[PDB]
This record gives sequence, C-alpha cells and structure tokens, in this order.
Amino acid sequence: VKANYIRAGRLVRILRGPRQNRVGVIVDIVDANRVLVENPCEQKMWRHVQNLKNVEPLKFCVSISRNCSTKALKEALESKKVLEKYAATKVRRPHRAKKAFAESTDFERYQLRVAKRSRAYWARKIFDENDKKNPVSWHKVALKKLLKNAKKVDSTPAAKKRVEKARAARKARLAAGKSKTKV
Amino acid sequence: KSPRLYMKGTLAGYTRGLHGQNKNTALVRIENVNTTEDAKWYVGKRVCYVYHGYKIKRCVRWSKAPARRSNTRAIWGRITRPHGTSGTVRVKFNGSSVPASAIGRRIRVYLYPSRI
Amino acid sequence: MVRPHLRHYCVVGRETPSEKNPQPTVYKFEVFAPNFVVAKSRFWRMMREKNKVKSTHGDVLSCKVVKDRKLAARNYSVDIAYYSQRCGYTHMVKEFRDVCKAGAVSQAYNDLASRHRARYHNIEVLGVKSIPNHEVRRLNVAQFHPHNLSFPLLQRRVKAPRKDRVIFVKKNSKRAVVA
Amino acid sequence: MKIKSHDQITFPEDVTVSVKDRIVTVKGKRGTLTKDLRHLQLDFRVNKKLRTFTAVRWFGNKINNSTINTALSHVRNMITGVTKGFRFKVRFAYAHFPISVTVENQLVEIRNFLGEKRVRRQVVADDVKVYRTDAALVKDELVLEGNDLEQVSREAAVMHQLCLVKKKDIRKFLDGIYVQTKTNIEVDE
Amino acid sequence: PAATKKAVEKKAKKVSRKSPEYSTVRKSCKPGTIAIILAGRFRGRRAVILKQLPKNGPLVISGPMKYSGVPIRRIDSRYIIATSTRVDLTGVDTSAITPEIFKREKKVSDERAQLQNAIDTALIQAIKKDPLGKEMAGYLHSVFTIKPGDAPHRLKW
Amino acid sequence: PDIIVIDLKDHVLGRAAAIVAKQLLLGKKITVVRCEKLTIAGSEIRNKIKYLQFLRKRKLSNPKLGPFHHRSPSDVFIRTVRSMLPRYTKRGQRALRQLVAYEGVPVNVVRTGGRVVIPKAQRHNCYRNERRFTVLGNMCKHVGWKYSDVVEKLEAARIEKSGRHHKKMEKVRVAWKNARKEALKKMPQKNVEVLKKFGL
RNA sequence: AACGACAAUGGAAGUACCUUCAUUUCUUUUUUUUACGGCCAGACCCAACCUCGCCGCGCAAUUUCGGUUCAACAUCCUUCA
RNA sequence: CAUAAGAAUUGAGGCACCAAGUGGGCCUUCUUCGGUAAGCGGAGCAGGCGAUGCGGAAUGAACCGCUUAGGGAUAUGUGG
RNA sequence: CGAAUCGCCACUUCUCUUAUCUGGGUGCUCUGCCCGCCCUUGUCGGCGCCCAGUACCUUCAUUUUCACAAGAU
Repeated sequence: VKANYIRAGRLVRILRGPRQNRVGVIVDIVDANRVLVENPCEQKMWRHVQNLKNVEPLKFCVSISRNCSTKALKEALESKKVLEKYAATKVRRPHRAKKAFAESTDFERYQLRVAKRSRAYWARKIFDENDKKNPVSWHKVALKKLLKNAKKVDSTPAAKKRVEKARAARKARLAAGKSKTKV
Repeated sequence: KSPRLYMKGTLAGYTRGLHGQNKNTALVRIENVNTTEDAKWYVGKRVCYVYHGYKIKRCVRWSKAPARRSNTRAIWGRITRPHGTSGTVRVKFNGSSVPASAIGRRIRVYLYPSRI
Repeated sequence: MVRPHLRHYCVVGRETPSEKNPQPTVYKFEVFAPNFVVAKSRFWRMMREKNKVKSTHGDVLSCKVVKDRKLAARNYSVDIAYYSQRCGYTHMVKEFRDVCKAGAVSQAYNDLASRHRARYHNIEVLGVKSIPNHEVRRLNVAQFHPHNLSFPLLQRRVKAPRKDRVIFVKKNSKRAVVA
Repeated sequence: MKIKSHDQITFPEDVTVSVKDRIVTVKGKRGTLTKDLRHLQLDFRVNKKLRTFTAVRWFGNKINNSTINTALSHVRNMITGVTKGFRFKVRFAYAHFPISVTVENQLVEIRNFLGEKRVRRQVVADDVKVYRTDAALVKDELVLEGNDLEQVSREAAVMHQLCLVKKKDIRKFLDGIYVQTKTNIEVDE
Repeated sequence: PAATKKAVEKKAKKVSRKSPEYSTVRKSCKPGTIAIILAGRFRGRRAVILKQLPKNGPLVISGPMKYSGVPIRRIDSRYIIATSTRVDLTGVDTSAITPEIFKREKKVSDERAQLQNAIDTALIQAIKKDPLGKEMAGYLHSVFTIKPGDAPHRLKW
Repeated sequence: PDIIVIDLKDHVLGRAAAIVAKQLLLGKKITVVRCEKLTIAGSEIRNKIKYLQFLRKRKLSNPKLGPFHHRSPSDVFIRTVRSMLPRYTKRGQRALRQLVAYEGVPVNVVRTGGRVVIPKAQRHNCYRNERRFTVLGNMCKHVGWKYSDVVEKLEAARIEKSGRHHKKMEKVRVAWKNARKEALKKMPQKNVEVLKKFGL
C-alpha cells in the first residue's frame, strides 16, 4: 500500500527547510531528490527548488502541465481549492497550533488544561454505566467484592449474627463518633 | 508541590582535545535543551550542585531559620558559552571544581539571576 | 539541483603589453571555477601552454561572473577531458538535464570523483550545452524525460535524535517506519 | 540510492493469489499454495482487482531487474501446482545389477544397488506422493507427484542425489535412479 | 523597539550621560506587570509589580494576597519573569513606600496591615477593570510551576 | 528520567550500543528487552566468523582468563556496550554497576507506560530498507545459546497476558473515549480561548 | 573513626576529613552575594558596497516532437531547442 | 642623486681582546655513488635530531603542528 | 529585610537531592484494520466506508464552570 505517487501538480509539504510548511506544488521534479515548486504566496513560496527529502506530498494531485507557469498555476490551483482541502486536513492541527502554543500565556494555558480536567472526573467515570462497566478498580472491585461480600452479607462468611454485632459496631463507631466530637 | 524550577542537567566533562583537557572548564548538557542557540540564553547562569555531605557534619555557621544545619552542601558556578548543536555548555566556577567526582552527576540549572 | 557549488566566471584577456605585439588579439571563456583566483589561473594556464604564454608577461582585462538563463531545466550535454591514471588525457561524454550548467559541472566533478575515481585538476571539463531535441541522449535523462513522468518512492530518514527535538529519549509513542 | 521500489505482483486468471504481504497465497483447483518472500518485494500495482496484476518495475539497479521475473515465474508456478499439479516420473536404471524400489507410501524404499549396499529410504514429504507403477509397461518406475513442483522436484533431485556412486570410474558408472519426466500431473484447467 | 528609529534623539547628539536623580529602570520593564517570582521566599508565585522603590533597586510586588497568597515585597527584576500582562496602577498610590518599611527590623506591623490593604484595593479595581487576574485562570491563582522540559527560552508567550 | 527500560526489537546493534554508551555515561539505569531482536548485519556466516574467531582465542596458559562468552543475546550487547564504554574506568565501572539489561523480558512492569525505544537505534531506520540483515537470536542460536527455545515459550505467554490486559483496556478506553464531549466549548472567550483550536 | 580491581608510591585538580595556621569581626565595623559613571570590551536589530553589462522577458518566428487518450487528434509546443 | 622611467631592508655599524667547550654522530625532503638487496653501505645540497619540550599522527628521537618566562582571558595550529 | 541547597518530595518515597506512569502485538504497505470501492482501472484518479489515531494520564471535587482565605514577622 504504497501510494501517494508524485504526480506533477502534487501538493508537497515543506518538511524541514526554513521554508517548511509553506506550500507549493510540483512544477518540475528536478530529478532524484529535487523539485521545482511554485505557489501564490506572496512571500514564500515563490518558485522554489526544493529537496525531496524535505518534502511530503499531500495527496492533493491536480492536473496541470509538467513544467509550468505561475500564472496558469496560480489560477488553476486556486481553482483547485486544494489548499483549503489540505487546510481541512487534520494532520494540520497541532502544528499550526504549535506556532500558536509558543505564543500563548498562562491563563490560556491553564484553561486549556482545565478543559480536560473538567472532563476528566466528569464524563467517563462519571457515570453510571461505564463505572458499572470496567469499572474503576475500586468500583469494579466494590461491585465484585460485593459479590464476594455477598459473602458476608449474603453468605458464607459472616453477617447473620456478627453483622448484627456489626450493627452494634456501627453504632459503636457512631457511639465513639458522637462521643469523640463531643470530647 | 514545590520549587522544581531548574533543569536537571548533568555535568559531563572538562574541555578537551587529546593531551590537554581543561579541568578549569567543565561541560553540562542541560536536559531538554541540546540546542545551542537556545543554550545561548542560559549563558552565565549560575548552576548548582547540591550534594549531601556524607561526612562530618559541618555547617559551621547558622543562617537558616537560623542554625541552618545540614550536612548537605551545595556548589554554585556560572556557564560560559554553549557549543555543539546538541547544546554542550561550558561552565566555570568562581572557585575551582565542584568536587572531584561530581562529574557525571546530575546538576541543576537555574534560569536566573533573571534577564527578562 | 542548486547547491550552487562551483562559480562561473567569464574571463576576457589579452597578450602582450609590448608593442612587439602592437595590438593583441583577445581571448574569452566562460569557465567554471570556484573563484576568480582560480579562474584567472586557469585562463592563463592554457595560455601558458596551449598558447605558450606566461601570465606574468601578459594581461587579463577582465574576469566577470556569468549567469544562467532562468528558472527551469534545459538539457545539458557534457564533454570531458581527464588526464589522470598516469595516462593522461582521456575524453568522455556525459549527459545532464537541469536548470544550471554550474550544477552540472559540479556534479560531474563529484561524479568523476566517485565514479571514475578522479581528481579535479586533472579534468578539464570541455563543455556543457542545452540539448534541444526530444533527445537529449543518455538513458537516465531520457528515463526521466517522460511527459507524465511521475513516481512512487519510499523508505528513509529525517534526523532521529536532534536539537530541533530531540536526542536519545525517543520514542514517546510507538514504531513502524512512518509514511 | 536509485529507485527500484517495493511492492508486489503479476497475474493471469483463474486462480486466486494473495496480492498481500511478502506472501502470495495462491488458490485454485488443486487447492491453495502460498509463499512468503523475503526482500522480494518490488513495484506492484494492480491493474484489475481481479483481473490484472503486474509488477514490472520503474527504475532501480541492475541486480534488481532480474528478480522481478524470477519472482513472477515462481508464483506462476505456485499457480501451476494449484492448477495442474506436478508429476514426476523416475525410472531405476541398471544393467549389471538389477535394482528395486518400492514405496511404503509414507516413505520410499530403495533396494538393490550393486547388489545393494545400504537401503536408500526417503520419507515421503508432504505432497510429493510416490507411486511405483508397473503395468502399462510402467517400468522400474517411480512416480512422484503432487502440487508443488519444487517440492516434488526437490525430493526428486534429492533422489538423483540419493543414487550417487563413487570410486572406480564414471566411464563404467551409470546405473542409478534417474529422472525420467518432470511434468504436471496433467493438463488440467 | 519599536519601528523606525535612532530613537528618542534630538538633532544634537548620539552620545552620553544617563540617570541623574531619577531612577534608572530594569532595562526591559514597565510597571503594572504580572510577575512570577522566581526564587527565595515566594518562588513560583503570581504577583503584580507596582513600582521600583525610590532608588535603583526593587519592585514592589503584590498579588493581592487572596489571589495568590502574595505578600507584597521588594524584589529584583532579575528574580522575576515579567508577564506580557499589564495594568495601570494609576489609582494605586504606592506613594509612601520606602524601604525602611521593608527592613525586617521594620516589618505584624500595623503599617503593613494598612498599607498592603490599601494597595491591594487599588490593584483590585484595576484588576477588575480588566478581568482574569482573577476570575478563573487566575491569572494569579495557579498551582503548577514548571513542568519538566520546554524551558523559558523556549517559552515565547 | 528514572528506572529506565528500552525495547530492543529491531535495533541497530552498534548504534544502539553507542547510544546507550553515552547514556550510561551521562549516568542512568536503563534496561533492555527484545534483545533477541537486536540485530546483526547481513549473514549468519559473517556473524559467526566473527564470533567464532572471538570465541576461538585463548589466554594460552590459562585460557580461562581472556574473554568469556555468556552467550546470551543480552550479554553480547551489553558487553559491547562495555566495549564502547571505557572499562577500566573506575567511573565507567560504577557506571556499569548502574546499568541493567535482562535478556527477554520479566513482565509485570509494562502496563501504563513502557513505549520506549531510542532514536537512531531503529534498525530499519538505520539500515537500508533493502539491504540484507541477520537477527541476534539467530546468532546466539548459532553459537547455541541455551534458552532460545524457552524464551520463545516465555514470549508467547507474555504476549498473551499482555493481550488480556490489552482487551481489558480496550474496553475501558472506550469509556475513556467517552470522556466529555458535552459542556466543553464553554471554555471561555475573553483574553482569547481557542481551546477549540488548541486541544479540543 | 584513615583506606583498598590490583602496580606501587606519582602530577594535577577538587572535595571530604583534619590534628591544622594565621587573619579579621557587625546594636554606625566584617562576609557572601546584587548593584554601579564614565568606563573600560566582547554579541543582537534593522540600512547599504556603487555599477556598465547581460540575463531575461515579452512577442513573434523557424526548426523542434512530447504530457493528455485505450492511442490518434485537439493540445506545431510538454519543452527542451 | 627624479624618471620622464625600475628595490626592499637596514631594532646599529665599524672594529677587537681573549679564553672554552667540542673533533664517534645520528635522522630527513632533495641529488647521488656501491651492491640484488638491505631499517645496508657510501657521498652532495638543505633541514633536523642530537642538545625541547608543548600540540597533533591509538604507538613512535628526527613524521604533522608548533617551540617554550609565569599566569590569566580569548582565538586559532595540526588534528578532530 | 531585595539572591543565598530551605525547609518539599522524602530512616514506610527511592535506582537514586523533586510529573503520574498515557502501557500489550505488527509491517513499511497505509494518518483509524483503516477499510472498502469505484473509476480510460493507473504510476492512478475519484468516491465511498468506519470510529479508530486525532501518540499521549499532570490528581479540589477544581481549574466545562463562578470563585475564595491566607502569607509579608
């Protein structure tokens, strides 16, 4: 499954040159590892020639003549709207975001983090089904343990007399509870 | 929750070519850096190696809440210039070496006295 | 290409100041030399041999850098003379299509170095020319001449450790080759 | 580095093939026969989903180009076994000394050589099947057959090597049990 | 910084002479910033710079306290990283601060008690005059200081 | 970083060594597993000759004291690392004293993390993805190396439980997926929340 | 309360321990660390070192056959020329 | 002392008194003799070593770099 | 007081003088098995499918989310 074929009029990603991540399209392949590339971006990418090591094809392949003009290019590739289509590609997120991340500030950050915190304790565990599902070890276990504590309660250790004593004990906790807070 | 605002780094070595090493100048590679320009920022800054003293318990002095005490002792020095793309930095002390085996040991890189 | 390695200068020179040559008669090359210091050396040198004339007697008027057409590939033919192998001048004809003649000279020289083992002095690159027909000779240039030439390609690099993030400590996540 | 590239597979018709991984899984009349190939991956591109598969390369090196063929052919032959199978005929051949071979089935027993010396035995590996056949003037004859020539063959070649002799001249040596027809089980579709 | 310049020049000089009887400031700051105190007594904590005391020396900082836990304080710039956040302290007075107050031989004091409070107030409206020094995100509230990794010279903001 | 454990499945031997060498040097107890999938170049023949020749030497009087050949896949590597380390350094030794490697993989310990491999040490990444190569176990088999069979067994087990675990996670992780959603775009707006473009 | 992969004592270096010397000392005195004209160096940020001249570009033009298509034609131009 | 046309230098020159220590060398670019040869012998030139260390050549009298007050700070050398 | 191992983590914290752990498998041939497909069926181009990747957990209960007491001694 080897497949994003270079095909003149393919949209390639600038991967580590300074000129990384501008965009442009194949206007030639100058052979082995080099390209001739072009864009409408006013300042980078002009017509550049760039190393193939450095590029990633973006799976927008258009038709256009191999070896070609800006002017033709500018418009058909504008017409192709693939920039936009590429723009919508997900890959894109973090890195356009990266540039952003550099330049945030704290508060923003805190929120940003906080977003997940908000969710965290609040929408998975929380509740009641999936925490009746895995659940969390304590839940899972408390439930399971509860079957193994059908064992006391229900069953073959425990709880027909001694839990009555537990009832005595339970109050006993409260007898001390009451007492202890009363000093 | 805490301080923790210096980067652990490790004091790597003295400067060197072959017969001719520089005990006077030591190298730290500062965690997450290895990025010399970036390191350029770090320059001068005073680094600390805190050790615990093992031996005889000193803290002659009181400072600290006062009667400072410890047997943990700690060394400061300052960085001189980075090198290597991988951010070696060279570091100097106002004194001379940071023990004599504190090399290889992990060390702390403060971010100030501040230049912001 | 264009790692623009090598430079191109045109030298224009003249024979004798002496009225013993009243009226010297003038020489041109555009020559690929990496600097003019050389360039003029070379210029002179064929003059010292081919033309037998010592530099120290005669006079270069000019040595001036010479620029390629434009932005795109033209098909170059290259013609070569190399002297080595302790067996002197020998010729070769080779073929490059690119946007720069310079890159071609350049590329030859490595190519010879790698490829015939050679060393630079020992070559005199005769000529580079844009080839007009659909030929363009050589199989490799012809190979990639195709209208609708296009490709698949895979399995290599990007620097794995690094200062642009990040040495030994990697990977935070999981592996394959990646593409 | 100079582009060969790597990839997968060529095709014919009535037999299914893997098309995926290093491994071709060929399925037809006689079952399914499958092989896993090492570095043998090479410019595939499917031309029909069911109907056309090729792998006939773009660029690369000299050495590369050979392989491409060698690869098809062998898998083609994967198809062959799966379709028309393999049938090897061998005949024991001897003049001064009579020579006898039977087939245990699970194994092949070889007697007599030169009065017999050791008993040559070959366990019948899978799907090389062995018949001593004799009526129809079937004659000092073993028949190895099954749907993997390479195996049917390997076992076979092995046999020719099982009937080796040394010391005291090939100019008087001949006798042994030799390959007499390496074929398909039949013509088949 | 910033734009077009040789600035603030006036058709007579490159050239010489610094601060006579006005403080020189930290060669990068402007008051009313949010600072994060780097070391000593309150390392990692979010406070606000008011001003640097009379002489060349030290910013008065306050969070105000309830946001942060900030006691107001003399600090050096070269012990803070200075946010991009800034407010006017126009209503804040900060007029009386004199360092004798800050001598611990002169530090709880009623003076302290009043002055911080006064101050705090002043900050507070200003802060309220532009939200989220407190609100949420603080700014000032946080807990978390520096995660292992992406150190300040990489922290552009 | 603490308590480190690296996974040597398909890692270029020398490079990995070296790399680690610096690591150890810079000081840290690190651990290798999938050691059997550490790799050696090209051919077993080639790998043998080298080992054989290595094995072959003696300390003639007392051959028992020249080099010993713990033929574990681990032991090979590590020793290499010693080689790439300066042994006789008293420091390196202590360094050595830090260092940990187990052949294979003693299990319980990989389960919320352990995703860890090391840069250049990725053998395909290092090796031309079309050059021939040979695998460590294969070598150690070639020189015998006892546990291989066993190791296999052990491996299969390891995978299973890991799978078991894995399925279990698989279940939760959907719940975990299910993590909100809901009210979560009511992230702010004043002083520029784009948490929507940021992490959301 | 000194230590030991194993040369041995050795340099150099610093720490530890030290039995250690000598010196100086704070409610207006010392001490480590900040900080500071003009200085007194080193590094960042933008400007420009000009210029005759091609180069080209454009146009047309010839030669000049290539990508589209299943191929030919369109599309004598993909373009090199 | 111009040309109208063709030095540079010149951290002095002049000049001298008188006594030592040395006379086995060895190494090298270059030239070259003897002999097959020889890390051999045997000369010619320059340079070394010797009689110096430092820095380089995993190892080296003579190879590379470079010579040295004592330091300090910086940058290079050969070499990486 | 205007830095100063600082007071934490921690003789029950230790592979180490200061993020938990985000966990299992595999190939280059896949950014989700991804997938599937279609299509002048090619180098493909197009379309589709799915949730799955879209590495990745940082602990008040928050801090989706108001908010609040308390440093300075």
